[PDB]
Amino acid sequence: NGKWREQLGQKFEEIRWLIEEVRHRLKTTENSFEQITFMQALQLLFEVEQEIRTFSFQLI
Amino acid sequence: DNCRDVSDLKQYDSDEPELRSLSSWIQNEFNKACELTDSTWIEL
Repeated sequence: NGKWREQLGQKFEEIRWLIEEVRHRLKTTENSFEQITFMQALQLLFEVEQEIRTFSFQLI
Repeated sequence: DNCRDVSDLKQYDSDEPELRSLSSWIQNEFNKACELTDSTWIEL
């Protein structure tokens, strides 16, 4: 549990980084496979980010 | 009988239909329609 507490900020460091990367790459792309994959990834990431924030708030 | 005294008469909107381009959500709809579920939904 020592180092376990400090990785929350580490994860938050790349959360919006990857969400912005996905947004940009979804905007740029032209194929149909890539667009569906990126949309599904975006929805998954929104769900996971809520989930982790909810548990982080509840535990503390 | 008095309907031909109007000065704002037009036949009909007989214009060419608007043109549209293909999107990607119909393929997703087909993919989701081609997959299996948990209930039975039928009985003969």
